[PDB]
Amino acid sequence: GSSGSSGIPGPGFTAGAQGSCSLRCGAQDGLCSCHPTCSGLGTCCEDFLDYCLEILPSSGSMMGGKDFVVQHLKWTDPSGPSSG
Repeated sequence: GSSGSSGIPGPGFTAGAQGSCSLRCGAQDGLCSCHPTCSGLGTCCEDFLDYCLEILPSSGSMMGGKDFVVQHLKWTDPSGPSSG
C-alpha cells in the first residue's frame, strides 16, 4: 500500500574529448572501450584496434561448417471483369 516517487538527480561531471587506448588495450569506458569485449558490445575506440590490433586472444580456425541456399518465385492468375 504505497507508491511514492523517489528521485536522486546527480551532478554533471563533464569530461570532454576522451577515449583513447594508447596505454590501455584492456579497459572499459563509456565513450569507448579498450577491452576485447567491445566487439560484443560495440564501444570499441577509433584508435582501439590501431593501438590494440593484436591484443585479442588466439583465433582458432575451422570448427564446424554450415551453408544455406534457397530461391523460388511464382505467381499466376488472370482475371476477367465485366459490367451490366
